[PDB]
Amino acid sequence: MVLYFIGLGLYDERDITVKGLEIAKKCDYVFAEFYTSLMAGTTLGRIQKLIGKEIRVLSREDVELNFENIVLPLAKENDVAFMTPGDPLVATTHAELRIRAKRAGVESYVIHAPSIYSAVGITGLHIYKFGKSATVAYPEGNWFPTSYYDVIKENAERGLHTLLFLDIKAEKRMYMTANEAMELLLKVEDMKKGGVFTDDTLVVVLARAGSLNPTIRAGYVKDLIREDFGDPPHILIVPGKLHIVEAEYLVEIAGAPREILRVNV
Amino acid sequence: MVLYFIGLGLYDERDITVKGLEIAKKCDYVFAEFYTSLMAGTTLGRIQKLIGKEIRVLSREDVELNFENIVLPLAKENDVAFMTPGDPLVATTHAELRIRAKRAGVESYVIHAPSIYSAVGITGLHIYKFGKSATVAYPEGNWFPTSYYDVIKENAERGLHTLLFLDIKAEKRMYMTANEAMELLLKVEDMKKGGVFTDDTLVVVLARAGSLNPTIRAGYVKDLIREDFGDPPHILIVPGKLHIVEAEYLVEIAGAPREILRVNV
Ligand SMILES: Nc1ncnc2c1ncn2[C@@H]1O[C@H](CSCC[C@H](N)C(=O)O)[C@@H](O)[C@H]1O
Ligand code: NA
Repeated sequence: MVLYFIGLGLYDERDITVKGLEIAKKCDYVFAEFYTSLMAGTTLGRIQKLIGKEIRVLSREDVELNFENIVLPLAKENDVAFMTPGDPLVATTHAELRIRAKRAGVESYVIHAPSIYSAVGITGLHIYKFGKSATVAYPEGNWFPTSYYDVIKENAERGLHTLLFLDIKAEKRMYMTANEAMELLLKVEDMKKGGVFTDDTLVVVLARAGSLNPTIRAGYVKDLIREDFGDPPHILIVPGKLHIVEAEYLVEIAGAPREILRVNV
Repeated sequence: MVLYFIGLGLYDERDITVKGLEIAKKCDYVFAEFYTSLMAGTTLGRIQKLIGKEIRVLSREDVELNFENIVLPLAKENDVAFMTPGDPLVATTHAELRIRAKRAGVESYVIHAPSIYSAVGITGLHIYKFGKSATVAYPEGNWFPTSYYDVIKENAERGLHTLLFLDIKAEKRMYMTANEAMELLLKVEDMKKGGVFTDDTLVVVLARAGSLNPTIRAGYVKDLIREDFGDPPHILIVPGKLHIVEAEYLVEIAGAPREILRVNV
């Protein structure tokens, strides 16, 4: 008689929580979307096999325009689950769907799963030091998004780290790489000339968090701009002022140049 | 030869991921710490039964001072797990433990799990809007720390939300309640007179995130300062200016007063 929002986790089907799996196994109907993020280590089948149910995958349009016509009607007389990559309410507009559920007289519950937002901890950067986050969006036609550049500036001015979600166009099989993000940022810097993002800027790249062997790299843009970080998904991070131990981790674990060990306090 | 950092999740024993559970079950030795946080919805016994291994509990000193003498030696010739509440490497000093592992010639891998950092998305507040985070600490003796107040000030001023962790004495099993945090903040405001935290400030309280029935409440301090939010753990958030969609969620899901739709947007 309820609707469950269940996160699938970072990388593969095993990133779901035990709680999420046991509840998903007993739901009458299971829906999911795979446009808000990319789970590079699994397939729909592997997820269906684990949960033991057929899964109706919905498009962005099905959800944003027809969630109350496709999913909610069933939750009024059945236990329904809506599954998503990572945590269902992180960097998505899915929270608003709980409002739609309420208006349709449907109770909803949320089962969390590991999210890229907290996975940044594996970069060695203190998570409490992250400031406002942003998304590097693909330019479209004459429209060239740039607000994410200002976020970095605002955070850097405060000595805070900046988490940059990268764009995704699932229907086009498009997943922005950290390289493409760095190129776009260099272009905005050329236009705004704020000294925010240059070839000498230290950045951190995290690719395929959740996998056992994610790619964790730190260094200057000039050096990483063309480095191969492996398959998507990727996130780009622009650190603010570093603590001694953050620099030590970036060097020992992320292969950063030993020169960043020397911090200018 | 391998050390696994495994997150336990948010609330109870089912908050660990399928990946984390299967890996823990294959480890020869399993260690855990509950000094950074406690799994309020479960017990050591229930966790132990689920994993089917005896769990070696470690104190803050065991970890910070002797991780390399207690955990790493065993990791040399066995598969060892180090489990922590939430997502591994979120606690500020844990990332450095991977450096110790490296120095000991021990391979380490991270198995993620839900963290309050991402779980707060259930409050309906957009994750990208959170700024620097902080912890509300109890004053004691001649020491009256107030940095967390400045963090709120710096975030709000930029239209950002502030995630506030509340003081905890794991050993004594003493939790600071949201009610106590609000009282402390009002006291700090009376001192700095910054107009940052008053009876008219809008706050959000999240209790028992991870549970199927968490407490999510939003409203003005004057109305919530004496409200019962249930058993801990409690998390306090001071939102910046709200996106109308954030406000609508708080009203419809968190029982916030209609007033926020015009006053805090
Ligand atoms: N495993 C992963 N590794 C690296 N980046 C990831 C990732 N999962 C998600 N992202 C990043 O986040 C973007 C999707 S944003 C949606 C995030 C999701 N709800 C969560 O909780 O993680 C991707 O385009 C990518 O930039
Ligand atoms: Na944050």
